[PDB]
Amino acid sequence: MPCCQVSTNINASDDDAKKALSQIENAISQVLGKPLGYIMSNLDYQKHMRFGGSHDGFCFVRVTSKSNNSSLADKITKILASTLNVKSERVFIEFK
Amino acid sequence: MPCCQVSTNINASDDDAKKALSQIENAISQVLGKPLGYIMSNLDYQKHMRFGGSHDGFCFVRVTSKSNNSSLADKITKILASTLNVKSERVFIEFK
Amino acid sequence: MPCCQVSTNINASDDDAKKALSQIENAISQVLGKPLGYIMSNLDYQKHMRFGGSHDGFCFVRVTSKSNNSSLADKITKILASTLNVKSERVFIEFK
Repeated sequence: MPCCQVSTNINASDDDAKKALSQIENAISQVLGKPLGYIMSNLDYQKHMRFGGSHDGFCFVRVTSKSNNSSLADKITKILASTLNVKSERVFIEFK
Repeated sequence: MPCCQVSTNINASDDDAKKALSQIENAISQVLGKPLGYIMSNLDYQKHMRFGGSHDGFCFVRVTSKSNNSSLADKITKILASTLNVKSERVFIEFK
Repeated sequence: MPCCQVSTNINASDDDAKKALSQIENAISQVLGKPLGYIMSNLDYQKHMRFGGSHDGFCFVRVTSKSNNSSLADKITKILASTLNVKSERVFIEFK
């Protein structure tokens, strides 16, 4: 049931994607206690996506299923900045 | 208004996609009584999508617009297993 | 926070996409008063997407964040018909 979708205009290689998603899955499992075997995740390369009118690198993260989402947001932002080289200020996490 | 989106990590050929979607549209029209001319459908190939940490074939179906969704879920699962060769246990249908 | 996603089966060139999205962003900023710097937009080419069972050109627009959405819908429809050569009757705008 828990989902995490990372939409990005960064053309992540197949391995960059696995790096980001495995780390986010681990983060969700750790902070929220959800088993890895129930988690669905994806990195959706959207070459046209824009934020603020700019095509500069940007990630939009949707996490579906809560005081600790502050912590989870922090881990996710650090993960994407590392794996995809996105600016933290251009990582936006939405919880649903 | 009624939508059905099949997200999958299975690289369905153009015709496999039409096979799956025409059959799902027929199923929605039959079980829910919605005219085919109002239905929107799609198969979104998401090469990075993961379930349980695995890239093994998997489909996530979202149907938007209800005792019979049990029946509709059953028809959709059988359809995808046939057309895309996905394991029934790796077909997940969500209604909204 | 405000998002606009245009999903379409029309294989828009990179520039057609920028033409459509910059104009929609301007429309959202003007009608709804949202600053361009807060708006996220995207055009998602979905080659399998169907409406009414047909693969004829079609756009599904989701705008997330209201008497004027009638006006905003009108501007968006005219924009896509111009930039992507879609029939107005095959442009569907959903607000959320």
